[PDB]
Amino acid sequence: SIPHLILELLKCEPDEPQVQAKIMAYLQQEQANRSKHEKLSTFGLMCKMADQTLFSIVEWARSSIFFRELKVDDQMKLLQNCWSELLILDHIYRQVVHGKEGSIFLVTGQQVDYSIIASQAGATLNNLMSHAQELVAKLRSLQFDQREFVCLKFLVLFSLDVKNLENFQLVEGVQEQVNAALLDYTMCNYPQQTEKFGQLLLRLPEIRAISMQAEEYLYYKHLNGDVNLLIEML
Amino acid sequence: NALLRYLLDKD
Ligand SMILES: C=C(c1ccccc1)[C@@]12CC[C@@H](O)[C@@H]1CC(CCCCCC)=C2c1ccccc1
Repeated sequence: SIPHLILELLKCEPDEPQVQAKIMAYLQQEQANRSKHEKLSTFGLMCKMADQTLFSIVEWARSSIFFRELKVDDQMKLLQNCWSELLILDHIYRQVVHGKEGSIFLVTGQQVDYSIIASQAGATLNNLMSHAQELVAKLRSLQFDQREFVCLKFLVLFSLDVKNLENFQLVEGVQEQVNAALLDYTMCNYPQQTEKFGQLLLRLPEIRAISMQAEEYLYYKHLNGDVNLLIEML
Repeated sequence: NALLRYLLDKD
């Protein structure tokens, strides 16, 4: 059985083939317009890929239950607090679902060998990708499913760390009801995994940590001249 | 963040 609240969250999920196809196409034209001597570095393509993912994340939030009831200023504060966390959570879940070991699956539908990416990503991003892979492995061993994924999406979006909100009560309420729905859902559907609910919640600080460090690295890369919506959110 | 406001307000 599925709590009705979780069904309402599921109804807000985007059309994933369409989201990925749109991003794939954008990046294809990008490289096509570029002449022989001005192709995008691999880090550069990842920045544009992340940029375009953020557009789809904003569109998802905008139309989502509860979020669409916030005034725009509250909506902006929430997204500014969690945009990198939603990026990384989406990345992690993509590896959980489609991930083979030794490769990374991108929002474009491309599968890339890890040895290729690790050669170019540099020590810091390799470290953060490695931590993310550790979460992938843990979530895979717990049978992390789509109902739990959308719960964590809304728990990341409706964060209690965001202050100066006009309607903090709504954010507090969504946090509490989604938590209660996830606690109930994991019991009913995975009764033998006592640790599942706790193991899911403990990933959120870890994703937060990875995401905040990811932001700090990218802000450094921007200040260093190595990098749109991505810059605005930074 | 004018861009984020626009993405939330646009029709
Ligand atoms: C936050 C990222 C990033 C943004 C700008 C530049 C580089 C990375 C991501 C998150 C998912 C993809 O959008 C991005 C691609 C990716 C993995 C491959 C990076 C290869 C660099 C040459 C990201 C990622 C995933 C986990 C932990 C940190 C970053």
